[PDB]
Amino acid sequence: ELSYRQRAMYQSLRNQISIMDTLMNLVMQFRKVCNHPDLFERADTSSPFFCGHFAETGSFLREGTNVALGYSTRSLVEYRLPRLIWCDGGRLDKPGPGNLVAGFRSKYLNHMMNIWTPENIRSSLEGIENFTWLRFVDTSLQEAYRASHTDVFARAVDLASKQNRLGHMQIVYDEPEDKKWTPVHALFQICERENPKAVAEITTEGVLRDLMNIARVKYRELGLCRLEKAARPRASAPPIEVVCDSRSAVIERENIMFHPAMRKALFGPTPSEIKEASFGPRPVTLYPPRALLPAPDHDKQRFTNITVPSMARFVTDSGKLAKLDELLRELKEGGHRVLLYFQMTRMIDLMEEYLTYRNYKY
Amino acid sequence: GLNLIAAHSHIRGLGVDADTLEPRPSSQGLVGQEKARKAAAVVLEMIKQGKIAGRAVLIAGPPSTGKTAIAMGMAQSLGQDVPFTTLAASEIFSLEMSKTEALTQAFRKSIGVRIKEESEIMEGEVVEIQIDRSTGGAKQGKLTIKTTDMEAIYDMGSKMIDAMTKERVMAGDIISIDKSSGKITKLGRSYARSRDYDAMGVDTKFLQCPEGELQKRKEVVHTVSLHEIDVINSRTQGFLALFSGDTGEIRSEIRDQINTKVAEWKEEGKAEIVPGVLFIDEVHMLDIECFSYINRALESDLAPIVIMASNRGVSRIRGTDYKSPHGLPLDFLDRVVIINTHPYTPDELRQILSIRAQEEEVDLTPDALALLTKIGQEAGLRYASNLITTSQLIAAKRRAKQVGVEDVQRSFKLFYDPARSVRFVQESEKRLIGNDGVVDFSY
Amino acid sequence: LIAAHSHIRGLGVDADTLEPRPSSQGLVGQEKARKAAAVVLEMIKQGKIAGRAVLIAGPPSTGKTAIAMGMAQSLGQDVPFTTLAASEIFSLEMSKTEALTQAFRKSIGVRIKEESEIMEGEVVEIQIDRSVTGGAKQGKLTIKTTDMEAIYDMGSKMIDAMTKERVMAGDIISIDKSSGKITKLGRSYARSRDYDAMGVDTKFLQCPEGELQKRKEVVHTVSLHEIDVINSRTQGFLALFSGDTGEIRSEIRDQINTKVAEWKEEGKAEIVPGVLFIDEVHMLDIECFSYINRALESDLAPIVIMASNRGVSRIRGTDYKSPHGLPLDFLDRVVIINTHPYTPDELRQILSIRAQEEEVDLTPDALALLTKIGQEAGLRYASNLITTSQLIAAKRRAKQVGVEDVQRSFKLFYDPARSVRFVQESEKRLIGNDGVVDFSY
Amino acid sequence: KRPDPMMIRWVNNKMGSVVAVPEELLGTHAGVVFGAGP
Amino acid sequence: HRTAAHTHIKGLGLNSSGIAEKQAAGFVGQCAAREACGVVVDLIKAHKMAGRGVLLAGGPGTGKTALALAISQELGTKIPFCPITGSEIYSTEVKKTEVLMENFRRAIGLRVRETKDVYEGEVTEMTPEEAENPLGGYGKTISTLLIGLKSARGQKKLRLDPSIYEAIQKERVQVGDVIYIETNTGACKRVGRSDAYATEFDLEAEEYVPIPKGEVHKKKEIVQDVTLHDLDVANARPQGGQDIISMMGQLMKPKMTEITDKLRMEINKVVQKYINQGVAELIPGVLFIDEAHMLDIECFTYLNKALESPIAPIVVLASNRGIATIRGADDLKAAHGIPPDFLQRLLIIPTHPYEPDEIRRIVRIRAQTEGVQLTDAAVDRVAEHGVRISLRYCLQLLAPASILARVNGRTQVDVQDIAEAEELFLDARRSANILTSTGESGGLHGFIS
Amino acid sequence: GACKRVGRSDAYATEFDLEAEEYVPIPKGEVHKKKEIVQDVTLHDLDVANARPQGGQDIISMMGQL
Amino acid sequence: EGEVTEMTPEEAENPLGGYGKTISTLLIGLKSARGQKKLRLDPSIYEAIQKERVQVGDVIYIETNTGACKRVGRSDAYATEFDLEAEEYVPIPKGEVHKKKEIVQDVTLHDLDVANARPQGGQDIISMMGQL
Ligand SMILES: Nc1ncnc2c1ncn2[C@@H]1O[C@H](COP(=O)(O)OP(=O)(O)O)[C@@H](O)[C@H]1O
Ligand SMILES: Nc1ncnc2c1ncn2[C@@H]1O[C@H](COP(=O)(O)OP(=O)(O)O)[C@@H](O)[C@H]1O
Ligand SMILES: Nc1ncnc2c1ncn2[C@@H]1O[C@H](COP(=O)(O)OP(=O)(O)O)[C@@H](O)[C@H]1O
Repeated sequence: ELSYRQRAMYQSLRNQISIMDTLMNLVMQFRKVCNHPDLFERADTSSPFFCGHFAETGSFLREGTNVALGYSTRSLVEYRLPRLIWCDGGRLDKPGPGNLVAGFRSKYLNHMMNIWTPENIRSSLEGIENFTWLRFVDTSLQEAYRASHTDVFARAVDLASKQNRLGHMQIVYDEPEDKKWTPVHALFQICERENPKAVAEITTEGVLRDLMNIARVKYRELGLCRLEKAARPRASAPPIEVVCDSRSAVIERENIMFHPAMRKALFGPTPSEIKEASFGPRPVTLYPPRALLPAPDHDKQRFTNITVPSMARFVTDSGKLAKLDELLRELKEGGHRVLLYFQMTRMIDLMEEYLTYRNYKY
Repeated sequence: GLNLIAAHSHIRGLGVDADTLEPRPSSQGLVGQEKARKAAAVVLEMIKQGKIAGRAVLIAGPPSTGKTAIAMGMAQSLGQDVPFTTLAASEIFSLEMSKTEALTQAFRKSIGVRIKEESEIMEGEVVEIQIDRSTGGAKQGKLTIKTTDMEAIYDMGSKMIDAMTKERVMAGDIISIDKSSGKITKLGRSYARSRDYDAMGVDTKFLQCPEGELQKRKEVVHTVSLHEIDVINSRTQGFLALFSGDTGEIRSEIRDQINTKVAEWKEEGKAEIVPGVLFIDEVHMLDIECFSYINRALESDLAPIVIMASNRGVSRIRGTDYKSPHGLPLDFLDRVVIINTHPYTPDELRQILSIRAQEEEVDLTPDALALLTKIGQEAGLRYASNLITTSQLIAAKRRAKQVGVEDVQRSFKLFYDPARSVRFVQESEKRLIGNDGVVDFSY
Repeated sequence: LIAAHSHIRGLGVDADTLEPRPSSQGLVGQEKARKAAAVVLEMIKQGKIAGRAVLIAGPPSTGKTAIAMGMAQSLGQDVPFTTLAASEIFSLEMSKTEALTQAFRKSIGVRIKEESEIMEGEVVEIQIDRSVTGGAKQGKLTIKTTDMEAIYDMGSKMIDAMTKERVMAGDIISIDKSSGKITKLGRSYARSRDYDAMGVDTKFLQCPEGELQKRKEVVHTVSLHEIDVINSRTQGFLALFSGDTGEIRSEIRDQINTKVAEWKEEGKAEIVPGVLFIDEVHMLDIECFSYINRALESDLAPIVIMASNRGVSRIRGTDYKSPHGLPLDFLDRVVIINTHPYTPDELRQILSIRAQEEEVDLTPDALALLTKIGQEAGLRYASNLITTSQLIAAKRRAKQVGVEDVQRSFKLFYDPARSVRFVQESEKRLIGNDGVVDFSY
Repeated sequence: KRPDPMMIRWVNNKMGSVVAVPEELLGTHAGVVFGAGP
Repeated sequence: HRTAAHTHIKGLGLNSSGIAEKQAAGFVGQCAAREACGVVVDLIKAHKMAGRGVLLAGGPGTGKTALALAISQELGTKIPFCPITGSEIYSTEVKKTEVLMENFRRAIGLRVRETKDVYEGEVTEMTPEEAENPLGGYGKTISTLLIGLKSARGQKKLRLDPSIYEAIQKERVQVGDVIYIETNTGACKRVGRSDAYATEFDLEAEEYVPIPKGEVHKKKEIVQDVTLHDLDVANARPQGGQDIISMMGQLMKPKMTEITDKLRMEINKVVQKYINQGVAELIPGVLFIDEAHMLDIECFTYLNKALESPIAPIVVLASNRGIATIRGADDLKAAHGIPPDFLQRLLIIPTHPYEPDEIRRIVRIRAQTEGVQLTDAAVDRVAEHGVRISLRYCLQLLAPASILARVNGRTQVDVQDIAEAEELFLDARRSANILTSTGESGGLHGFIS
Repeated sequence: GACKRVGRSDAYATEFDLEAEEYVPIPKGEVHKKKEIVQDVTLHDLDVANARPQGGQDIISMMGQL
Repeated sequence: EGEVTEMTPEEAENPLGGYGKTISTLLIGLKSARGQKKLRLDPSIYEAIQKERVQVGDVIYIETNTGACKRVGRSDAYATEFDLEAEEYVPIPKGEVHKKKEIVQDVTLHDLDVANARPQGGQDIISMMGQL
């Protein structure tokens, strides 16, 4: 019986009969799909529909051996703004001629009249005044000022450069005579200084450690990290872009949409930095200490929707081949390794690929 | 093309004499409603002159009397030169933002800022590019480009070499360059080089070489609504929210800054203001909190004209437990003028059915048109227009060339009109689920 | 621990004739309902029928949950048995419809078969190269059986696992090359003494034998809901456990339904239909019922078992009353199984079963009195007095629960009827439906 | 053959464990722990 | 294999003349409704009219849902059939009129030819080159990667853009891997190790794959089926580029958003260009709103705008209600539970209750479909319940009775097995009598009211 | 402390024949200008500015959602 | 546990070819308030010492289930080494130098729910944005 892939092809062929009730070529390609659907249209590495502009190659012969692959991917939705709006002060936050408000307001609201600047905090640092708690939350006036002004991504990178030392104190400062010692400048950091997690990392039988890992252990045990993706998005697009005929707009596109510091954080140190960090006479810290991009949940699909055909599908995509595989895996007890005959030459080549997948000798 | 035949596709305009605003008995797809079409013509004059801010007009009439038709006529007679915003009142009930936010945004979409900017643009067929990469690339390069009238070589700066290599420019490509910013758009491929394009499949189209000057000062006219400026200024890529729609409740101090900035641009002559129109269909679906907002949003120099349509009689205002004409509170109806649309006479029904039959591809015998006109009087204009499509499909299945009375009669038998369907539920009352939830499944 | 239905260990029916035994597997009486339930197990186990909604109806107690819980015990581990309380469908994360869709799809299993290779051997050598100040890692593992030795390259992921596991020479380890899990099993010889902090001593093992590699078939069962979650995301598969899944788009589920059919025809997957048990279904509202009407019509619908206590009762989100609290166009799709109140000879048997499960030794007189209390006050109340009387008897160091201990329990703890009387006899001192109360003596 | 200038090697066997350090890393900060800093 | 309520419905069972055969394609009767549903099928296949509505009006169990499923089979798998209940419109994430538009645009299909322009090969060499950023604060950055790709037929060295190198970093590529680089997206896929390195002695289950045949550089032609909703969504929450927004968009929780009409009108223009280029064809389809009485006055008001759209699908509504209160409009009652205003837009196909002999014939079709054998006495007995109680009820007995029969070893269902099924499995009305009779008394054994 | 690149001076406009660059005339006025500006804010502007990083400080805001 | 009194490599008796040094043991002296001990550690602990930047006089612990170490801080015995240093100084551990004891952990099952549904320790950008 035909596989579902064969069945779909065979159906699309009998749709042609609606014109005709070329039949010789039709019956010949009916014979092809009944041999294997890869004789008709071979399965290949595939991806969602891409809804975007790109620069395609016009000539293969003139391309040569050395070529630069620029990043041409661009949205077809193409939002066009005059530079009066997008560049020349129609954006309120960006200072310039014809935006005299923005430069003033930037300085005064973020520095002068900003409660988080160290000169302002230091006036309120005492008594029942509003920054009185700062003495005990394990952060400096400089760090308080940084956390108020950097965004949650930038703060998260800075948080990579930190150590769970209050959790280590729980391991060490343990006896009654240690009196649960805590740095007084970290006094209010209560839940960090005491929680079960740090202790469970250290015990010789990881009972409380395992109990906290159940969800991720179960996930991997089910093989859901390795199972084939049963669905994907049918279309995919790059972000919409402003089209504005200014050089500043082009510069700004690179600064935001291809943001260097975010990218550097995600992908980590460069090879020269690893050398300079490693051969120096003294240690040196790196902007991110490591690549901060997460590990992908799917071990094979990772961060892309590209899918690659497999030999498992190849066998099952022809009903004959699936049936033949079942009987060959017992005729192996008799031999007859090449007692096979074909009406089509390319079918013999496909059978070499199948046999080599089975590692069956000719 | 993509645009299929919809209910209103036959409406091309208002059908009104531009000199006197006298409506013609039929033109541009509108039949009858002459007093209503005259009033809608007076409103277009107000919209196009821009002088008056925040008038609200209500189109009041029974169902299927051309209230939307007249609204489509106005949109078509303003054309693309004016912001026209079409709001179903059901849309204001966002979960992303409050109702009044959604009403502010709708008002702000309906005022345009018109801005004129020149660019030099260079357009022609590429005769040649050479690039020397040494080996880091982009060290130097030369572009030869032509029109039918001129040819030139350009020495290229290194970032133009990056633009060229990014867009894979090759000999024969017809390109345009916005040289104020250096984006390349590949307008096409020259036919004269078709053999060079060995990788392009046979479906590939080819252009003729461009013509005239290689460089032109093209002038572009942009219209951007006040809402777009607001959303741009809301976050680092706020303009993306004009598409994904996840604008929060944009803070009102942002809008007030923008209102000041735009008045500055008007006095400097850097920009022009283009007041549009907001159309609110089924305005009776707004609630009492919306109406009290709209009251005061109208009283502003940056208010569009608003146009509203209602089918409702004396009906309960939403968000309250009392009834008012059109379903709208009298506090609001005080600031509104009403245009009323009447039912059609049979000769108007005949014409509307004819126009609908010519917009669709339907050859209709005179007796079928007479029969459909009788059905229109008795079942309503919408039902008869729906029967046109049906009868065509029935005629086609029996291979007939014209829709005959025979085909209309199949349609009338197969598809019930509203009144026949009401009788059906009354006779089938025990078998249908009543308002008490009771039903009997037995024979 | 002992719970309300811990004694229920099956449905108590003859597997051949489906005849309910009067007592079996902890179930007593209800024979018509238990026979009807035994037939529904056949529909489930055969799997051919999709989307049959069965309503267990009856007054409170009478074992509607007990029968449904007996079925779960009869299906065993492989079949899904999703239990919903209808109150779980109301959510702030997702619509009721989405909450129902997820629960329906939780009830369909997908039994994937995969083949894996595991290594096992004695580690003879381990070598790891580490970059200074960087992530770059490489290494080689020399591993042995009594009959093979080979040197395997290790990637960075292996080196992380190897050091997490503290793999050392002489350890017996196994490695599943598919999952990449490493497990230690013991040591071929003592832990070497020269180094300190070398960790806890392991089991001894003799060296593994035969080939290093072997192939092993492994079977995993996942619901269609798990597949939905995994495929609606690039990242965040923690949502499978955390909730937080959002309203998964329907075009994703369309794709999954096709692929699962394709996986079935290929022999990659076996679909295993189970049941959704909705308890107290009268808590659903009119929109939920309108969704369920058509969710049942899919060929991927599970069999849906429902329970209701309600008489003619108001439908939620609705002005009007209906039997069971369920709407009639919903009940048209539903067969009803009726449970009945118990005979005193049945109560005596049920209470005896509860006493055995709770390990309580009733005297025959205590059982007689508890049976009489069971008629007057209900089976649940009399079952609560079993545990209480056990405690009271123990405090006086009695060997067995006597009538005196049951009488004292009855004295201490009010029957749901006596409490209603107590409420009536103090209407002024309890707070009324209009909030008035008097605190003065 | 010469080892990778940047990689320190740990190796463990029946005799126990050793670490070996490239001479390119002695005289760096990485050498200090091995008693061979700048 | 699994049998559901509608597994016997295979089509409308019409002649080429468009007349219903009295029993065909799984149907019995409904002939006038099947003929009207035939004309709806032909309206859809004509793909010329936008925004026409159809109401299937008729009591519960009269085959309204069967007919809609038959339309879907007459149309076949090329055309979008988008079935929903009115209960699905009430998203917590987005406004109810948003899920109306999403489902309207799922009902419009597009077939498009796509050129994948791609590079393939075994990675022979790979070498980064760096920028010395002086004062960015993020340190150095890689300025390009040079990579050597080898296929069976030829070889290239590619100087990749940094954003394409980031794609290779995400894909964990190493020398000797076989990779795929789609220049459309700039995405990279690692296909495997080259078969030249095929060895057992690696702990990880590597994909050893043969060297790519043909040239390193290829163009692939692929025909894709998408809906307008897939394009809308792709462009609302972009994930296809190698920019930072696309990258982080793959890490954040999936989330529906109230896609604006600006995006929809922009995507119409995009699709119109694919049509004018000849790479696409429009396949407008049908949205089936089952349980349409569960919509509300805001939904119906929105359909009056939405159905005016010049690319709106065909909308089929089913309702089972007589004169009923419109939801969200508690003062307004109308036939079908549909506002009078919106009812004027629809063509109403009434469906009618079955005769005793039609019910008997449905029992046989359904028995054949579930694969169960009945005696004629059995078929008559079941048909009696279809007349006396309900069609749905009598069809539910076939599966129980087959098991009860098999339990006695008889392979054919006879009257004794239906007689037992009647008593094990009550209908709604026998159960409602138990409620009312017992409800004479309260106390312990009353039903809770 | 604000600054803006207006463009490249068009005295350099013929460095190349094509470059992706925006050539502008040299400013014809005085190179230094002193202006009295009366600036208005509100207490709410101060609230907003102190509650959260604003504008170009908060680039990740471009992702929307949370 | 202790302050690190000493760190001292031992060369191996069979050094590897082509390598400048081969280390067979890494001795660490640990001092607590109650004793002094020479830990003859496995050489692989060099990794933690470099990454944790362990100095003589820093307070550390070494856990036997991993063999790694963690730095608690610099001992306050050195708080006068400089007029200004960016160190928090921490007391010397007041336990034994070797702490082996049973520990009793009390958790609710809700704590296990949250510890699984909201894992706390994640090193990636999304975890770190999460916890902020
Ligand atoms: N005067 C008219 N001329 C031409 N077409 C009309 C006229 N009035 C109504 N129609 C058409 O008849 C249908 C019903 O009128 P419409 O304006 O949609 O109803 P309503 O007034 O309820 O909004 C529409 O397709 C509309 O285009
Ligand atoms: N027939 C029975 N056999 C055994 N135990 C029963 C039976 N009926 C009820 N029980 C037990 O008595 C208690 C009440 O029954 P339950 O099933 O909870 O009633 P409901 O129908 O209200 O859910 C449960 O602990 C249950 O185990
Ligand atoms: N004419 C018919 N021929 C065969 N089966 C039918 C027919 N009409 C209805 N059915 C079947 O009877 C059941 C009830 O029909 P259904 O379409 O669900 O009613 P409703 O109008 O409530 O949707 C379904 O199983 C359906 O397949």
